[PDB]
Amino acid sequence: PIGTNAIVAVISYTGYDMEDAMIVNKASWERGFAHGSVYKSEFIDLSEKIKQGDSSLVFGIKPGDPR
Amino acid sequence: MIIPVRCFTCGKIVGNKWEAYLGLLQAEYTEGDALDALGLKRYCCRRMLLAHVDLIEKLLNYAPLE
Amino acid sequence: AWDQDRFEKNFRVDVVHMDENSLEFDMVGIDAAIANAFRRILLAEVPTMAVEKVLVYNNTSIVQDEILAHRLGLIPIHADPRLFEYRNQGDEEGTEIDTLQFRLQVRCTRNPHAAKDSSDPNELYVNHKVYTRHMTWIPLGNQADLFPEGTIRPVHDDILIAQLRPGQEIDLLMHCVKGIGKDHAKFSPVATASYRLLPDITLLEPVEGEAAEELSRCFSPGVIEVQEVQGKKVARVANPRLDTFSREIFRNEKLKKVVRLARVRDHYIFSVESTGVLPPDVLVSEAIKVLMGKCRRFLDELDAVQ
Amino acid sequence: QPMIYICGECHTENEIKSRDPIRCRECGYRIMYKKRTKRLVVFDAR
Amino acid sequence: KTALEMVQAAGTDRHCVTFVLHEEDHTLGNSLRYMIMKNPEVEFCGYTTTHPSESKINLRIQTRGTLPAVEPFQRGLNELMNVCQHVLDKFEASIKDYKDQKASRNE
Amino acid sequence: IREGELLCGVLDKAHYGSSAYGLVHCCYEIYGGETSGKVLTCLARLFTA
Repeated sequence: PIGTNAIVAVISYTGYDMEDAMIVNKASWERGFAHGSVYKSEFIDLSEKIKQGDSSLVFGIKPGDPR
Repeated sequence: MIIPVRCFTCGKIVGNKWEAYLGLLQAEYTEGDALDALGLKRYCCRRMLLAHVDLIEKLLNYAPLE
Repeated sequence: AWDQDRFEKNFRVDVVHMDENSLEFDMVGIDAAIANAFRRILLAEVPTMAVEKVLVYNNTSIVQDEILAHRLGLIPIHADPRLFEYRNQGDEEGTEIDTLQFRLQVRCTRNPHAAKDSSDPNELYVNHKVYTRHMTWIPLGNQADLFPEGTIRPVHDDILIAQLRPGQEIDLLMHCVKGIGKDHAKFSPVATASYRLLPDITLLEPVEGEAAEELSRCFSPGVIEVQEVQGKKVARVANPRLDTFSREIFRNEKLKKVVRLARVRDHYIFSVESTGVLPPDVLVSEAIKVLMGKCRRFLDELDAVQ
Repeated sequence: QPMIYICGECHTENEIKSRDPIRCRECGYRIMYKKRTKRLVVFDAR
Repeated sequence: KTALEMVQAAGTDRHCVTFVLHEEDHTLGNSLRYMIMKNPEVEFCGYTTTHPSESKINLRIQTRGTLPAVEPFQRGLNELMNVCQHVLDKFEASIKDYKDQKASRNE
Repeated sequence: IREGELLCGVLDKAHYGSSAYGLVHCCYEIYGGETSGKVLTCLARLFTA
């Protein structure tokens, strides 16, 4: 299923609504009206850049700046 | 996904009627009567059950079960 | 002009029903721009307690953790809002005085000795529908000396939170605070709060003959009592209060003027529906208290500026 | 303590330690996940 | 830490001046006003909400004679609070009435 | 309108509309610009409230 229901009342109660602008109650936007989240999954390979040795990814022995 | 806690329009607690909903289902009421007996009057709370569709009893099958 | 006693002769508050989490009382004799103030103060001002900080240890369920964190907030604590202070600015720790502290932990596993069936998980599982009774209050400092048992608890012990399958577990540690109804929306102590003006159905003609059929169907369930002084049904209003203005009288070209639909000027009817933090009576009282206190603040400020 | 991983197709730990293949030393199939360390983390719920 | 502040009109003084409350809504600025209105010495009394993303209102008060507006203002506050006091009294009285009644009904 | 007090007739599309021989039209010609603009904004506000 693709979308989520809603209650419409069609009045010129604010002026705000014209040329397709619309107002949404702030509470029923806190109560969970169609909250979203996106998964972007970047990808990396260290074989992309040709370097010497057995470069693979790991935190070095060297003390990394302890942040 | 899972049933939301408080209704959207007004604010009632609806995050519990689901189990008793399926209950009064097995007792074979026509849903109009079920949402009545569950005590919901203003319709903006009824369309929260008359049209919910559960997506964890169909999404858990891919569980990394053990 | 204004005069106290002229008014105070008029005001009366008739109650028509109260039970647990319900209230309905006529405020006949006040002017709109005060009733509106009561309703606003209810839906926005009676302070309440709620969850606003969840700490995660090892979430390994399908329900991603951000959404669990926000799905918690709506949960109502069943504790007293009057016995705390607004959390002093910052200080995530705070004091005793500005916090509850709950805890949730439901590590799930299989069913020890299950049959062949695999019909329902309740026979196949244990701890797979994490409810709220798996939450347990924790004390801070002298909370023990302060409160008795059986109070600090969410209000229903039935609000489904998650769903697990063997191998997955959760570990939370909440943080409760105090706030108002306009800083957010998980603070409304009531479902609804409204008022409609008593409708007043005056037959500008005596209706008669066979109109009774369509009249009785022109209105709400029981309004016109068909009355038979001579076995011949006539109509009169049983209760003008029980209607919502169907206005389904006008579609009949004839019965558009033999009746009259209107409103009595000031006959408001509140109706409060509490969640359960407090029963509606203390709610109304607290609303009025905060209005009066606001006005006192303004007045004393005007005084101390001069 | 050390790093842990799980084989995808059969779900049996593999614990990559040395400089070595990336195959589940039992499970022929080969693609890996990571596993969750119990940690503390702040998360608002407004 | 102001919570009430007035800016004195250029045209005249102290029969037309305009107030600036803080931290408010259409609750006070629509009850207080209706209360002031009943007073007959006042000419003009109206309010607005200067800004949606802030919460402060604007109160305008104008009077026939030469007495400043502080007097109608203050008497309005007082009128309203005494009203609410009486209302609360009647409320709780009626509450306990019907409660003890309901108990008496079912005993 | 006679001396700034309308006496009969509606305000239809013509006057507050942007056409020749309108209200905000003529205000601007003989008073300046700023006052015509103020008329427009204030009249709109009344019309919303």
